[PDB]
Amino acid sequence: EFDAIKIALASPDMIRSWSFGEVKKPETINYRTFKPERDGLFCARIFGPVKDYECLCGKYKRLKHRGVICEKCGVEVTQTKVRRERMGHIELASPTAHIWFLKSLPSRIGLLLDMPLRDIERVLYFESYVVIEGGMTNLERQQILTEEQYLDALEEFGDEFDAKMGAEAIQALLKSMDLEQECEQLREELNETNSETKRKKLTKRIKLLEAFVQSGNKPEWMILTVLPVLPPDLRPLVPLDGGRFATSDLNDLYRRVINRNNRLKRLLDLAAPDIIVRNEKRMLQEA
Amino acid sequence: KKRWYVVQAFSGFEGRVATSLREHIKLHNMEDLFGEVMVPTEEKFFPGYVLVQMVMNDASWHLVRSVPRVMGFIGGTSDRPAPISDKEVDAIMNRLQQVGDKPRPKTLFEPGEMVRVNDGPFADFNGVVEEVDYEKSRLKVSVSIFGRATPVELDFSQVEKA
Amino acid sequence: AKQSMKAREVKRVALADKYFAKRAELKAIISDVNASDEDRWNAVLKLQTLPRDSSPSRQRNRCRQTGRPHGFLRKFGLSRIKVREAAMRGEIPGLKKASW
Amino acid sequence: RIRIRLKAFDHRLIDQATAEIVETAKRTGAQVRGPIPLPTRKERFTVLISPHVNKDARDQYEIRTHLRLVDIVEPTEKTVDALMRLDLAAGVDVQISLG
Amino acid sequence: HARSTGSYSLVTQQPLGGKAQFGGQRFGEMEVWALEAYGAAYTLQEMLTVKSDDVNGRTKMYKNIVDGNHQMEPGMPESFNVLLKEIRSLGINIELED
Amino acid sequence: GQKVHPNGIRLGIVKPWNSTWFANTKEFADNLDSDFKVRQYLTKELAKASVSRIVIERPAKSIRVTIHTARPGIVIGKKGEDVEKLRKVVADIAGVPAQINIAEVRKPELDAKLVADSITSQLERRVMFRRAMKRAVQNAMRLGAKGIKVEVSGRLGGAEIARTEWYREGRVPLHTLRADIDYNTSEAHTTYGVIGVKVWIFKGEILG
Ligand SMILES: [Zn+2]
Repeated sequence: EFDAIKIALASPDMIRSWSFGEVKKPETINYRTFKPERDGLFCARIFGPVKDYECLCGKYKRLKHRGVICEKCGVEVTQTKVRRERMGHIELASPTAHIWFLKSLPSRIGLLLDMPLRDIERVLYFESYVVIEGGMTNLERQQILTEEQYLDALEEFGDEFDAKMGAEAIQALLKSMDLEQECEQLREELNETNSETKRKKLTKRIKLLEAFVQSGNKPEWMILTVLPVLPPDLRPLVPLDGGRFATSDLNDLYRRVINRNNRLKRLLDLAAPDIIVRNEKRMLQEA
Repeated sequence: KKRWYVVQAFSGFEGRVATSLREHIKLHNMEDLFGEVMVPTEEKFFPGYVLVQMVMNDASWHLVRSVPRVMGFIGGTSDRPAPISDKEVDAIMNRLQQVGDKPRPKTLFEPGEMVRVNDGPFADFNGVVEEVDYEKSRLKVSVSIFGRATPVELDFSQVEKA
Repeated sequence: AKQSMKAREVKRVALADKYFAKRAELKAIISDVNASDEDRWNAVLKLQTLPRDSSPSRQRNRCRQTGRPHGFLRKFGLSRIKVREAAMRGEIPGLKKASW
Repeated sequence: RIRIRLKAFDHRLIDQATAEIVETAKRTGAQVRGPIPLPTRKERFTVLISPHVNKDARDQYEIRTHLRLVDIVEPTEKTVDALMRLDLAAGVDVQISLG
Repeated sequence: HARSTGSYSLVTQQPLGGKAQFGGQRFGEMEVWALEAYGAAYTLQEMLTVKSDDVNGRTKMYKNIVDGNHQMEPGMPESFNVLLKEIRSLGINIELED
Repeated sequence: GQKVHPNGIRLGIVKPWNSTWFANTKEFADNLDSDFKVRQYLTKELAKASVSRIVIERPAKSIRVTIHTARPGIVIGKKGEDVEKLRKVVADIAGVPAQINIAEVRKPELDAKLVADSITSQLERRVMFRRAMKRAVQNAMRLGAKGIKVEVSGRLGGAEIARTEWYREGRVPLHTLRADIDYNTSEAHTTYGVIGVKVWIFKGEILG
């Protein structure tokens, strides 16, 4: 039936190909009746109909037209286990780097961008700035920048100068990181040195640099742009004996990410100042 | 000169944080070190942030963080926290002055476009305007409910805004 | 009809649409007895300037399927000939051969 | 009171609608006025049938728009809404009017 | 306690646990090791695909047992598809090749 | 031009209309052009698919099309894969939320429109017309039609002199209004010209 299981990174096109509809609203269910939310976490159109071969709201109560989707229902028409395989995707307003590739010991983004973990987190939690192809100035590419380092630079290099922060900046760095070029450099660096410690420090960096080129894994796939949501059936919402719903923990996590993402979209609509959207994107990153 | 700063409160207790902040000012009588306290509101941005006209001494910083149900300032660092701007205050002032120039009784009414009907029997509905006289103030807007939306006899009476 | 003629009809419809308001305004001015002669005079002169096809009366009702100028019907937008075909095939709702 | 104007081409269809609506009114509310049938509009059309020329060859079609007037004397809370969910058969333009 | 065929859990299609809930005994990990230690291969395959998890597999099994044909149509554990959805719900792209 | 169109004359009694929607004069013609456009589209699209009768019906600013086809599968393709593609283009054509339904035509040998097309296809690929007509008639009778008549006209076998021929079998009463007479037409665009095909299929009488 099938040979080997292949694991790789998830591209945003791959996550949009898994998906069946963008999960917008964080509203779980109605909670006073029995119906869900249109269109919230537990949607109808994005996933499927609760009942088998039934529009949850009202049409098709026999076995003839399995598939029709009226405007009054905004519902698919398939099996009860169809929602268990279907997954949704949350359009994260602000880019958020993965925690599994930022804190794995050693971090995947720590030995790839030649930057210490401490400095990586600082910029990631809106506490430090990072340069990206500045131009004709006296600054490196990996070197970071602080409030005082940026303020002075802002008044100095007001023209051709780029110094972002957070996952966005990190993403750019990874995106603009010629893998092949680094290989030769690293390989030449390992053959032009005798330092024991350096040799081991260079062989561990070039090993993860050539392995990324051997596969179809991109450097910009580390940062999460199109967060995927697990199927409702796999995060079940059943009530215990009584009249309340004992809700799972993942519904709390997804509902907070969606609440924060809606807040961040509204603040980028309203053009809030810098410190507000830095706290907003930082709360989304931590969420 | 007093510059602005952003305070984070427990979101939901924001008016009580503003009242307790004014009261802590008038307790510890640093009256010359505080100008205002803003929580703006639309018919509520910002969702959990309190704007304070202030100056920066470490005494006033400890005062604002000793106000209860206040997490802290939001800035570049916690040593010298950050004021916001001033060039975006001129454009925000013109937008705040146009908050009561209209958006009420536009001369006559506002039929013809999409609107939400909700009054007496024919309530909680909608439909676009296709017939409405301003000489007799009569609006026979379609009663869209079961597809066939024949504009029933009505007027700027049930005319909502949906 | 030729393709060109229909295209000619379309252009006319657009122009009528485009210049409907200004054309209407001018006429009211010209009509208004309580208006200055020089103002009226300008209005009529202004009216000439406007493109001729702008006038609604220039455009002819053609069959929506064949563009056939004669035998048109307003209710259906089709020349008598096509009207019958549709009628027989049943395309036209409620329409049927009448006898009284 | 709720004045309702049913209009359609097939008379059988319209009658089916009218009976249906009455039941909705009668169960929920009370004192349904009645299905009052207004005059039928017989919009006629004549057309030449020859492709080219015979002024005597003609068909004469028509469209019979039928009317029904239903009124509800007492709109109850239950009755009025009942229609909301209670749509009718297609191709029969209803037109409700309270007062 | 004894169970032929009772209720099944909701998130992973495996039988429930306990006695008050009419459940089945946990064929734990060390028992899987003890059946790898023999050469019993079909016993372990039905012990963790047919008898436990695969829903179409176990309805085919129940029809085949009440008709006298001792035979299993294997299929896939549904809880492995749950593992695919939980790993796939991260930024990770797990698949099944060929 | 002697005979009256059998379908039309029966629209009131036994045949239903195809387009079934109400409109006032204002929105009437536009609907018609709308309907014409969409039918044209579907036919162009569903040529290889055996489609018999497109029934348009638009309630509440929404057009519900109903396609009668012999083989829905080719119309539907992969589940909801082809139909969906149609729906959106229909909406673009109608300019309103569209809805396509696919009614399955049992016994395509009895549907007139289908038969005509089959004949037309047969002519297009240069078969002996007479041999074609027989098959239509025989098939129809075999399937159990009360009666059937078929007629073809023009440049038959590329003959210079156009003539018309027609085979009847069973009984095909046209004067009887209550007779269910599925009538329809096609045109074969042969190298030698157009060849029109009419076919009457008399399912039986309706008693009301
Ligand atoms: Zn439905």
